[PDB]
Amino acid sequence: VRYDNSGCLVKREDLNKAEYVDQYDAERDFYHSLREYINGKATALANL
Amino acid sequence: MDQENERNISRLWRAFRTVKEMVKDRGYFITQEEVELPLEDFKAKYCDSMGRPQRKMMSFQANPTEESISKFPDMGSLWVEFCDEPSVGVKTMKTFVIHIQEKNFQTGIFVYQNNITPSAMKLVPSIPPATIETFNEAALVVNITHHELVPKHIRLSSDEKRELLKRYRLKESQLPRIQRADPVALYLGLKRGEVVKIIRKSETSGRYASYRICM
Amino acid sequence: VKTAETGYMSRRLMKSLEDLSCQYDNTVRTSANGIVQFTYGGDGLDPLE
Amino acid sequence: MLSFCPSCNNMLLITSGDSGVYTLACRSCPYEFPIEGIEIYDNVDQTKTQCPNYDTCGGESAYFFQLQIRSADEPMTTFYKCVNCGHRWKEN
Amino acid sequence: LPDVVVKGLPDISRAVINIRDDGKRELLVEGYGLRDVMCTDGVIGSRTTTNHVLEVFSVLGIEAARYSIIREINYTMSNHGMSVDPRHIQLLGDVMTYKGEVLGITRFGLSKMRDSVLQLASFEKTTDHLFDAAFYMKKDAVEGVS
Ligand SMILES: [Zn+2]
Repeated sequence: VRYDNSGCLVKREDLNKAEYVDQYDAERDFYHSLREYINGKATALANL
Repeated sequence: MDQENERNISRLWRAFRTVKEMVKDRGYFITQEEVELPLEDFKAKYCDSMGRPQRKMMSFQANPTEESISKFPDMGSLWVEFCDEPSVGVKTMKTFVIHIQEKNFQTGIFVYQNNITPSAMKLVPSIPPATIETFNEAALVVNITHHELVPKHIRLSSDEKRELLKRYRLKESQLPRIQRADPVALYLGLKRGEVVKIIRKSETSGRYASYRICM
Repeated sequence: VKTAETGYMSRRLMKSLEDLSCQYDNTVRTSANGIVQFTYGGDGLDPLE
Repeated sequence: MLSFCPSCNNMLLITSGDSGVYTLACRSCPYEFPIEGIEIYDNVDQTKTQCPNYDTCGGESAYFFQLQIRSADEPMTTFYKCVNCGHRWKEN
Repeated sequence: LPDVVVKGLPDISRAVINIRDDGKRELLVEGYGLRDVMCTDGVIGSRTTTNHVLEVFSVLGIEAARYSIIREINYTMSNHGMSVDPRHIQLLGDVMTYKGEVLGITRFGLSKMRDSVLQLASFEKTTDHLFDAAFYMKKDAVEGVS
């Protein structure tokens, strides 16, 4: 999920901004890059 | 000499830029136009028609705004004055203290000229409800935090502190520390036992954060 | 000559970093239980595997 | 200054003479040295502007050059050159 | 008389103007000056670099110095051969810096953190640490591996 500062959730925006920067960021980017990799192969089928 | 003097007025002008943008990130209230001016407006304001600049008239005053007085409940406007002569000692520091006396506030800050001697060290850090700060004109030209390697240092309140200790369930101190009189430390004016969150970027996973307290 | 010099470097480098470990809090800590780093390499993944 | 005094031939050192005079004499030997002492050891581009250089010159034509110097906010410094004399000139 | 400085600083042994990157240009300077040559007008001091990290601690300090010491270690060891990997380097620079001052690995600098007298009398020392700990009446604990 998301944890803003101390004992508070963030809302709808700072997800992109990310000035709070809790750890686990390595876990998010792994899922991201893995997803977009399949997208790159999927969009390759499109042009094909 | 026209040449070397214009070098110094450009120095002091950029030095005025440094102390300006510095007072902003402390939470105090200014605007983007305050820290940003060309040489034109600077020559009009603080420089005479004779072509020789001034000293004491550069002194100004600024306050905090909104969240600054919310996050940190104890704080207020301060009063900044400049120096006169390269030789330190009591002199105008007497009335400077007197200025702090009746006008209260928190911390009078003054930019030096050339040299520092133990005379002016008579009593620097006692105004028991508060304190003051010392800055050299030489050392201040461009800001260090904005330079290259130095990342963003985020100061937090006592609230976030005790919660951070409720995360990993830790006793106080014992964290990676940060010395004071450190050029970065004194820059933000940190007191004893103040945690500052640091967001650093090196390439492994890229961006990640760590905490460092202040001894 | 290089053979005799090989031992000194790694030795003195060891005795400093000699005692270190990784707890169940994922934080790498020392013998005094002081925390030098919150997460290893900013990731927590071992280069061995 | 590395001098010497004939006969004894050792060295000559400056000694302060009484009341206004500066002299020199050989050590341990009588002598006096009068004289003055001395030692010594060892283009396409063109613009229109008024030429400050004046002999007969009063030249109309000139050269210029452009580069950004000092701070980013600091304005441009220009370098002027004259056709006739070939004098380099610099002002911001 | 034909000695004393007319201009410039009292630091630099010499300088050089070299071709930077592909077609660009820039200079490299040998000296302890740093900030003064950075404060020196005519050059943008925003992005710069300097060796002997200890002095970088005297200006930028702490973090920036730790980022610099892991930068040089990685560089010089990435040329001659093999790989040391990025992970093992960052931990080496952190355990040195984390106290807030750069020191370590040497007998004069190895006494910083560790309060254990036996392991310090182990690595390098003999007489002093035993008598010193007895004088001040130190206690500490048996904790570490050695
Ligand atoms: Zn003679």
